[PDB]
Amino acid sequence: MSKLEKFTNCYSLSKTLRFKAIPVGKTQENIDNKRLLVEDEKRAEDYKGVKKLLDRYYLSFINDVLHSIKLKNLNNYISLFRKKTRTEKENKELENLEINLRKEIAKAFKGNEGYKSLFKKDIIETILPEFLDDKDEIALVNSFNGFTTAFTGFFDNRENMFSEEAKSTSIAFRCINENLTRYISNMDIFEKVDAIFDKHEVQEIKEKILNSDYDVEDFFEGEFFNFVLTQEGIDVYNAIIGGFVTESGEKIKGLNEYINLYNQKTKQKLPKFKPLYKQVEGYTSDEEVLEVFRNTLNKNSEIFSSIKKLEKLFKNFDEYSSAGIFVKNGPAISTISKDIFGEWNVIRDKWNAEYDDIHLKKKAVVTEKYEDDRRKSFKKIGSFSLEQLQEYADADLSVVEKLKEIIIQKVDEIYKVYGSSEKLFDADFVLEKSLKKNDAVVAIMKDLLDSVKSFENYIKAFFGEKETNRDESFYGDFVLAYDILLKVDHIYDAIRNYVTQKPYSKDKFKLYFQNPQFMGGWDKDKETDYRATILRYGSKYYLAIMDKKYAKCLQKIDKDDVNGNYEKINYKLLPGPNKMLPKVFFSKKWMAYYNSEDIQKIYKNGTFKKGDMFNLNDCHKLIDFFKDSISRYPKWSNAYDFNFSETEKYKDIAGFYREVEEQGYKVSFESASKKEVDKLVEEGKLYMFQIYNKDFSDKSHGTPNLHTMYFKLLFDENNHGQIRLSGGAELFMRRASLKKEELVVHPANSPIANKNPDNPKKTTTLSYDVYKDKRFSEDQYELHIPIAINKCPKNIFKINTEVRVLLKHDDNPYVIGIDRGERNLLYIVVVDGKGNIVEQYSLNEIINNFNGIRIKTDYHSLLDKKEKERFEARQNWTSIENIKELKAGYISQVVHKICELVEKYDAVIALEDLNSGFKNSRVKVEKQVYQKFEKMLIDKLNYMVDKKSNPCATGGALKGYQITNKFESFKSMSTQNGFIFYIPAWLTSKIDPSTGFVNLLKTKYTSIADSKKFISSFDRIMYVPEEDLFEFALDYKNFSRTDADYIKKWKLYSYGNRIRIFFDWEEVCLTSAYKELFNKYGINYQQGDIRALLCEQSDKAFYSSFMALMSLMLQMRNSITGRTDVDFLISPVKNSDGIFYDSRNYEAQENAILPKNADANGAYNIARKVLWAIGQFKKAEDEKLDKVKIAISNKEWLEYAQTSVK
Amino acid sequence: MYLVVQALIRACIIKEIDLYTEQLYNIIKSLPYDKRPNVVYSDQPLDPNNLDLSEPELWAEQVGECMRYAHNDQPCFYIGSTKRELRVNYIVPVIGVRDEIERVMTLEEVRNLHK
Amino acid sequence: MYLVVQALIRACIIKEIDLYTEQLYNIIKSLPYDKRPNVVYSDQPLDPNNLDLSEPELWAEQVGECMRYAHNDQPCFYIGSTKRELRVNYIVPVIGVRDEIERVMTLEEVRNLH
RNA sequence: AAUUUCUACUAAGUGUAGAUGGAAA
Ligand SMILES: [Mg+2]
Ligand SMILES: [Mg+2]
Repeated sequence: MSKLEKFTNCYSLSKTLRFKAIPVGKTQENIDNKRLLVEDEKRAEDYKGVKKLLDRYYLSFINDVLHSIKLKNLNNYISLFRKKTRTEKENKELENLEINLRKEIAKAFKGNEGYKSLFKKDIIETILPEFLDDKDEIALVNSFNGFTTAFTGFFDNRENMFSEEAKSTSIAFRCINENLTRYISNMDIFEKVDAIFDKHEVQEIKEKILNSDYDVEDFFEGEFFNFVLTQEGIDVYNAIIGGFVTESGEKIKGLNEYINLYNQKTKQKLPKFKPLYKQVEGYTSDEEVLEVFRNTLNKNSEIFSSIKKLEKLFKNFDEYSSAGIFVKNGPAISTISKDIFGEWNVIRDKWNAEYDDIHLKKKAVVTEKYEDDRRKSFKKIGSFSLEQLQEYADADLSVVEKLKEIIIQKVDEIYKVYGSSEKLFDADFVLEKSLKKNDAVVAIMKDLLDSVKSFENYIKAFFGEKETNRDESFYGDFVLAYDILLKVDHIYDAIRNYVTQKPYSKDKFKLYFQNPQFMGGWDKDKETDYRATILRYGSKYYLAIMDKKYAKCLQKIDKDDVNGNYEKINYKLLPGPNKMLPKVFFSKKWMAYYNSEDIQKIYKNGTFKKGDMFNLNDCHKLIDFFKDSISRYPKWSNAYDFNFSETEKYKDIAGFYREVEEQGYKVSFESASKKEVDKLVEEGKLYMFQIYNKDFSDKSHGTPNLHTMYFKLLFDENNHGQIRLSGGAELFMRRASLKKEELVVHPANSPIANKNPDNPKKTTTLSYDVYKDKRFSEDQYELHIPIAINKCPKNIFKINTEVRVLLKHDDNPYVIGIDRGERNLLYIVVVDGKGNIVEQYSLNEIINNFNGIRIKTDYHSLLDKKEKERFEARQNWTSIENIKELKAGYISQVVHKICELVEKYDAVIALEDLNSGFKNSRVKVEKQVYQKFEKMLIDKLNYMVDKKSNPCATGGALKGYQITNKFESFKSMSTQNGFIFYIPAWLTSKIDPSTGFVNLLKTKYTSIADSKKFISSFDRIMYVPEEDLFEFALDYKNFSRTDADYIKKWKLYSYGNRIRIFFDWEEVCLTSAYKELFNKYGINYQQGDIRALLCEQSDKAFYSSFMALMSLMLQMRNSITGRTDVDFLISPVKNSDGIFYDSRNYEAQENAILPKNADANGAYNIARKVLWAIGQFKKAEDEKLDKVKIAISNKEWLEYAQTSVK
Repeated sequence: MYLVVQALIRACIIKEIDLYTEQLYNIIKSLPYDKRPNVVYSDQPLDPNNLDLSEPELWAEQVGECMRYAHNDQPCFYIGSTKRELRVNYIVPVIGVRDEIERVMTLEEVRNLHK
Repeated sequence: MYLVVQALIRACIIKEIDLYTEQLYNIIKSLPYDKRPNVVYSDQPLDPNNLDLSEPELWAEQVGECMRYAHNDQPCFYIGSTKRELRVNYIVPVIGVRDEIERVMTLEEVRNLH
């Protein structure tokens, strides 16, 4: 038994097969004459209308119920907030009071004032008819009587609104975290400046116009927050601040405008108020998108005004509190250090040096775990003041002034773009083409939106997330401008989704056929209520739907052997036995079935469930009650073949229900005379759609799809319970999205060219027409049948532990290792239990194998063509969604090449871990697509299955492996999942695999002191004359940050040549370069150790160039970026034999024993880490295996990589 | 008068454009995809004789599939790759890269692009 | 007052006939030898709208090999077989099989002829 | 450049090779 054969039948897993339904015979004319489409097309076209109406009613209900709320904890929250908490374990009760507050706002929501007749079927049936005064708006909601089940998802999303899950889509979180915050903030901002606005200029007016009762003070006074929860409440609050309209063109001036004009003092800088938040593009026509663009970005719209306000606000960066403006720590510091200082990692390094001088001792070297903790403490830091960022720089270089310069530069960029786009903003513009094909119009939209958006993404860093004293005089204006500028995201995401949108459309609606419960399940007894069956003739499976008024039209049909007989699929499965049997037997039917009191009293206690140790007789007493009642209840005794097990097998109650559910599946075949059903079709009494997809058609010979195999096995005889037909099918209709004036067709008998350059046959002469998107130019019914694979699973156990136990006890476990690369989209190498490489290759050429011949579709030259295509397209918006839809239709043909090795080797898989890695920007498969790969390789291993295998054998479609848990979320990809070990990827590609060397120095030039200390930190610099090499004997103890290594005594050499990047490229030879460098300065390099000789030259031109060659010696990763044919990794250190590792000595081998490219090295060293983890599993005891760590830290990894090769 | 001839010679120009596109579409339909010339595309007829190459609203890309319409048989082309859905009715092969268009390629060169 | 207008019509109709012969040279090049249509070859540009079939000069034979000229790109045609050494520059397909021309076969029917 | 749908195709001629969980917001 291989390691895999144990993993099947583990857990339940439901999928949704789809198909095309072809109306057969005279059913199309009947659907057209009875008009069963324009009705169901009118419904799912106005359903958005009833969504609008239900939103209106929910808002009216919320505003009618929040005029009775009372936040009693408010009088204490208001004082608890302004305590200067200084938590000291006292803010936890603050959190608790806040939670109880948001809950006591949802008590009336969840409990009273309705909320029952709100989300059930009642609201569209009876409640909403009252809540209306129009006939139009009543006709819609009256037409949905009975079709409430077409909402349940909407009602689902509308329960997120009444709960307090601490999410943006809730009411309580809105009126607690984003109102009370701003409420108290503005209240204190007023308390500061209360006596500024004198009476006779603001008060006498804001009294008479707004309310003239509890006029202006009460809204700031006390607990009147119990009034600013409605919409009229927040409207009157912004009327206090922003002002009124007085129903004419007066526009009296508001509090914020009064603080604005109170700049008469010209030294005001006063903190302005903030409003309250309140709860509740195009993509239709080219003219609409152009109008929305002009209305949302022209020089009058609010976005350009906000750009002007930000230009002004950052032009005055001097007159603000330089200790109150906070850049946000995170990704933005990486670039802020490049703009402000001049290097990529200045801020992080200054902060690391400071943290060294605080927390670290004066140890002669750092410790790996200490450096990790320092990185962690940095990551925890929230924000940085401009003052600190001033401290990290030297003198004669401000930080506020440099930021002012940078922001002004970006704003001048935006202005220049707006100047190069004036042609589009004229009101009298017109188009010569459609926007999707027009590019000198989309290139301008993109050049403008990219400018505005890369300004908005560089400004956002000035927020810093919740702080100490800040500069309110800055943040008032900043937030007021930025919250407006933020709408460019909506615009840029709703114009790109219109210039990218394909020409056709998959917009469908649902067919009900005048029946709410249509097709909701396949049961024999309920046919006359669901009206849907699945006939089968020969090898073709027909749907069958009766009508509205002839529900009894498929019963009186006998076999009668007329040489035509539709089969018919029946014998309903069993619905939820764990609740069904208690429901189907305790539904008050004890009147005239049995006589006993012993069973009835243990029912009264209900002592047959858990909540006790265990019992042998009480549990099986109820088990036998159910058993000897079903074996006499005729509705189930005749239907199912209830062959239960013996009495000693039961050990719990769940076993009984699992057995009852496993036994209640008997999809059976009845017969029916073909002429009678055909006449039923012709009489207009039965609509017979044929299920279809290109693997059912007679002219197809190759391998069928996967889902076709599942749908055929749904009705096999060797499918006992593994793939069963979970009820709930659906039938949708898709209108034609292409005008028949727009089909394009490769005409008949005209030789066509073949797009695949690796294909031998370079033409094709088909004797018919090959339309383009023929499927989108015709009305197409589609059918959605859900199935439930492995419904009743037997082998229940945890997988993360069983894989570990199976690896420990195994002697030779293979390990596949998958890593991206620069010249290879995905390199694979599979290494056995010792460390040998048993197979290694690249996934660039996917070799498709059919009918005994194999043709290799490349996927790198193809992606290279699409990149060269994107390079010269002038709009890059549909030409960069094509690459994103190729790279995700490539990692669906890699998934097969991985689920082939996982079965050929019984291996585990070793994937890179994406939460803790920075791949260097030239690797082809970027991270956003990799995460889509690791999520597509989990969803496949959930039910791994081989199409070309006997459907019963282990591995085939009925008993497929389940070697991974379901996919939870992208952040739960760490340290284990089934057979998929997630291993970090540090020191993985730049590490020579013959020895285990790695380059831990720092060989960039800084000065002459550092350089002389460097050349003095070695042990030997000697020209061996017999080998013509410059032996550098180094000991890693002298240098810094080299606490990771293990051997710590290396003999570097100068063997081989290197490829300096210079983007130029220059092939240098190391020994010759050193000879030339030493001759250029007169250094007699034949005196063994020339260490002291090397520390004599005193210019800056020597140590600036010696460090260069010393760096080129420790490279091991030479690339040219021009040829995939010459890239290679070479090591400067001899191995146990004496020869260097030169990856060009293995490219010319059929199956080498070491990595060939420099990308096979990446995946080889990603698989070795998992071999080390397997090593760890062979230590602990089977009770501790669930606790062994897998995250192999750099010290452990270098040790394992330097001890294995001897 | 003399302003009707100049409303009829602009109908000889179009019967020349159609002939040129039909001559091309049978000389592009044969080259294997990695050799198709760089073209200047447009949805309004492009005279390959003069073409005023200096106009800034015509780019130069490759030409992908050359299909043929359904109702009539007007030979639509496909700039770049198909999945861009950039279907253009009239092309003319040039010898320039993306935007620095050098000169209009003559049909003899497009023919000798296959060898 | 008709100095050059005739020289405009004589160019428009010739360009139309050339487009027709270029649309037909393919539909001929993609057929089996035994399914070619019956041509009325004349080596002078012929029209497909009328063709004046009453003239006793237009013949009726199956077309031979359709060869693309090498000096210019003209689609020349052969008639019968290469043993007749007949070479023409303009043809039109008709369903007048032998010598009596009932009708001129339209393009969609010389395509469908396969 | 055909498809339940996506990607790559033409794959021996109305198709080939992998993948595919839909509905909903
Ligand atoms: Mg297939
Ligand atoms: Mg395609």
